[PDB]
Amino acid sequence: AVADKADNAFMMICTALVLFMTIPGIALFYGGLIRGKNVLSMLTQVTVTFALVCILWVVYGYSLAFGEGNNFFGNINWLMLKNIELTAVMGSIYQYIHVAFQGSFACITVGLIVGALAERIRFSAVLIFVVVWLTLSYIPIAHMVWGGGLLASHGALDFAGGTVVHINAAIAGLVGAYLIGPHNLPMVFTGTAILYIGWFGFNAGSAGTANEIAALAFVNTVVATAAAILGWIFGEWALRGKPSLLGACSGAIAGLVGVTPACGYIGVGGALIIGVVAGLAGLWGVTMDDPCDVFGVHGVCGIVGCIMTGIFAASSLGGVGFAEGVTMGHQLLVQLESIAITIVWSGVVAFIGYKLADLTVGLRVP
Amino acid sequence: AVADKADNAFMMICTALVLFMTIPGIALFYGGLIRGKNVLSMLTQVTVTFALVCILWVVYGYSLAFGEGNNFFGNINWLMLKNIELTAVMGSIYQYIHVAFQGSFACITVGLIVGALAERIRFSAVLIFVVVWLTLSYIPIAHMVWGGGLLASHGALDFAGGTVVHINAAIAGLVGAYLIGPHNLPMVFTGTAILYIGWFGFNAGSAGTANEIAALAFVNTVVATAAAILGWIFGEWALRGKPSLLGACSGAIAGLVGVTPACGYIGVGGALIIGVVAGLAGLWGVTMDDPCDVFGVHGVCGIVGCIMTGIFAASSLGGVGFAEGVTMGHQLLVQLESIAITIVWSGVVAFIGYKLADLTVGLRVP
Amino acid sequence: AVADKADNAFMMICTALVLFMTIPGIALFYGGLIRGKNVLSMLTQVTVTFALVCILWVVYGYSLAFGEGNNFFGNINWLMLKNIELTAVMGSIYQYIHVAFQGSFACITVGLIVGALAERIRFSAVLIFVVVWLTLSYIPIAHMVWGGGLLASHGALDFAGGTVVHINAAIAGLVGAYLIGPHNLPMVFTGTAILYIGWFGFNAGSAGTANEIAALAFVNTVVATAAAILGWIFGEWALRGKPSLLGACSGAIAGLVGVTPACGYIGVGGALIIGVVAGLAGLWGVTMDDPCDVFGVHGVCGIVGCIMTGIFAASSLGGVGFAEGVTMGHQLLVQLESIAITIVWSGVVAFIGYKLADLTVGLRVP
Repeated sequence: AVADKADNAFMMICTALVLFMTIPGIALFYGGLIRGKNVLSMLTQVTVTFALVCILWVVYGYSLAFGEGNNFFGNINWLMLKNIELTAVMGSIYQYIHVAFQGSFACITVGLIVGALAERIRFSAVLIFVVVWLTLSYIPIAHMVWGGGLLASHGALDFAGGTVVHINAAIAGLVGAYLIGPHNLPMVFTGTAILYIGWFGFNAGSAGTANEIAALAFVNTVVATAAAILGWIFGEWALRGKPSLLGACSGAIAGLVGVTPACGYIGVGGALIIGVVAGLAGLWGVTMDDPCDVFGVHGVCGIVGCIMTGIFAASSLGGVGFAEGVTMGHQLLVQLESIAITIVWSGVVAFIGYKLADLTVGLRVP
Repeated sequence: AVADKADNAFMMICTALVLFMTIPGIALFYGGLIRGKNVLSMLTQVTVTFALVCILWVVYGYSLAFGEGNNFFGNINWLMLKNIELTAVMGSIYQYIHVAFQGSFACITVGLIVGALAERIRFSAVLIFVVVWLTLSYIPIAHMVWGGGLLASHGALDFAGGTVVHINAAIAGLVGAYLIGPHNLPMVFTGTAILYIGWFGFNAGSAGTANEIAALAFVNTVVATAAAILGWIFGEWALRGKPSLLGACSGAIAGLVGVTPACGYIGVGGALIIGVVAGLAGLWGVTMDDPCDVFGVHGVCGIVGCIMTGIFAASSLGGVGFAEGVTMGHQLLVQLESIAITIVWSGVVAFIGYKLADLTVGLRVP
Repeated sequence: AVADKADNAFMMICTALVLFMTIPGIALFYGGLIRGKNVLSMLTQVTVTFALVCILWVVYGYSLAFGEGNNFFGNINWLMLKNIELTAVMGSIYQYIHVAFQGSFACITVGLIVGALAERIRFSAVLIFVVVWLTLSYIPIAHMVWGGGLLASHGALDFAGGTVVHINAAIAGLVGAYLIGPHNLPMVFTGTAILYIGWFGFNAGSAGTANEIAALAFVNTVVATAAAILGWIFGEWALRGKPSLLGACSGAIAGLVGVTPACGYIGVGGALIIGVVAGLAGLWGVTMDDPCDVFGVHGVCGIVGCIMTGIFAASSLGGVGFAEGVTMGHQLLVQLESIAITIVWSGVVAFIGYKLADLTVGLRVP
């Protein structure tokens, strides 16, 4: 295996783009949603847990997520990237770029949880939760889906992390909101816009190469986001009598989340439909407690996107086609099972992480 | 034709960069220029018409702009990108990337109009105008210049859209301001800075490849922007006795607009001269009604850049050279004719789009 | 020598990223640190001196920095990029891209000085200082380190500009603060986040190619930044009893500065250690007059990073290995000598630039 420098270049820039999604995208997103007096402490928690994730990732996280082991975790042979030759190749890129790309996914997933709950949670408590949860939820689920583990080995389809990122974080957020118990819309908009732009590295980069699947993922991201903005805004216009900015921004996130598992597997007709459905699903979600509506958008649209990936991957619907020997009904069942496993896995581990913080330092911010 | 993955990578990142120019660049630019109480509604209109453009682009816009047809429009054989193989190659990149790149140009052009006028226009009215105007002005002009139509076939020079983007939008904006009848400078600056960075994807990406013409376009963008900042600020310092931030930011946009048609055709000596002249032209423009000075900068500097492309493309002036058999005088005439056609075409269609909104929903915001 | 289009693409995007660091990164960083009433004038000075640097760079700066001459400066054979064929290749990229990449380093270095002092300095005075200082400090030091001059020829290690950018600017800033005599933390955070993302083009781009050294520089940037955030925040938590946002952001800059000279030469274990030490060094620095703590972070962490590059480059410590015939003790001595030369060179020239402004227009803002 030799590294292709074009893919190297692509994947380094895509990594910078996914890092951009956390620092400052999600921070500004939540920054505009929470009360003014809580913004500074939230930005600090997002910055510091971000740093924590990057360090834990390189120390053991990448090895346990991406090393070969069992169905659930990898190994500890790549501690501090030991035994990874600088010139080692993973896919068509230097493995070091693969480390950085996959790490940036860990970052945004944790950022999604921490930004939503930072307002409510004690600082030392969130550090404890991130350690437990990254280690016991993010790493194994990443392994199961993208490290050749359980879900992958059953053919689960999840191009860029409807399960690993979105449902995983949504449930952890809901569990936290439950245990624990917009001031600036131009900032919300700015954070959303940065998330949007970053999400091209997230979705297109998940191809691992600057090929036609990256191209397809890129075009589907544009399409599903636009469709979800319009779906949300129409639903809002039909219901409230007027569109709002928060609605437009929420619609955009909804489409982005919806298309995340699907983007490299579906055609543009499917991205449009997933977009519309995700935007309206998101609107339904937030209408029907959910901290900064993390689940209403990431959770509901994550589930919707994962299921619809099992439909719209079909050749007959413009997608790339199911794997050899797989029917739509079989794929749908695998998508459903993948979503169920992710919900229970993340829920149990988040519960454990939050309880441990609470038993040691106390959860609620003094 | 085989896709080069280096060009694939380059052009996907350049597309993300041009998308960045609208979401959030132009939105923050206008956001800082208009009254505080109008900002939210403007951001909503920019976000939603952006979404609309992306959807119309993939549904029929790309096909009608880039399909082969006549001198004025393409065809409807690529509706929803039907009959475009995923592995289809356009130039040296996957055609799907070409769709996304060209679409992002449609977005920023509409963003330039909608951001300037959102404050004044009814929401449903702007949706109507965007449909009419994208379909009947943007698409045909894109076709004429970049889809092998009228202007291209006469050898018009317009590397990145002095006519298609800048003059097109400026006139539509002026027509709207006429029919219809800075609060936050750090936001203006931030929007300008984002437009600047995005504009590297806009200008250098227009080469379609990461070659020496992309390199040249990139260097000319840096140079013409810097020269226009200094030209504007000196003119302002000579006139008002002091430079201002809005002046510096306007100077930057002026240079960027000026160099847009020229950047891949001229040498750095020419970029410097175009820069200075565009900055001083911009300053003159805004000095001598023009909504958020859209025309004073995009219109005047667009015309100036298009004309000066017909001079500075000459080999003798450091440019790449006129096409075979073309003299400077002949090229100048083609540039002038291209500008005239674009002004009248955009003006008539914007008038039609605004009148239709006004006859159906009413133009002015209740 | 033929240009590799993958490296072309990479290096054009990296240049856009470094430009992003100034426009708007450092401007927003300082914008949030200085009093509200000084922000507009500071943003104007950053924008205009940025433009000035870009123009001086293309006119003579690139030629005098990167042309072949003596140990201290290049030549004037590339005035306005004359005698540089468009298809000329430097390393594995078109030389025009090398011009733009190196120019963007000049920009951020000047931005670091001007942003810190703009509040205090007369506008015409800063223009004078930038001309003198770019020409007589930045250019020769760039030449000595990266243009085959004195420091390079003695084997100084400085991957991305611990000396050329960070120490150079810190000293110029200290000299200015001496001669001359946070309002918005979400803005500080946003500027820091943009600096962070841009810094991937800065560090990884300094490889000049999308190879395994770019990959290594990229991963070390993530690691050293995260380690420095944690180092600073722990030191702050140990001292003040609580972490702060300004602390977290300062920690990030500290790590980024620290790893700058080292990132392409060290392993991830070394990046972690440099990170921690840089964060704690930065915290010590700002604790023990220093305009917007430019030296406390850029100066102290620059020195720390340059020294630690002479340790952590060793094969035995996970680095790439010292050059043939070089021991750790010899390398350390060269690092120390490089830092001393840079401090004295920049100090003397900044003194001269500030005195000349002061004798002609007066330094202090009326």
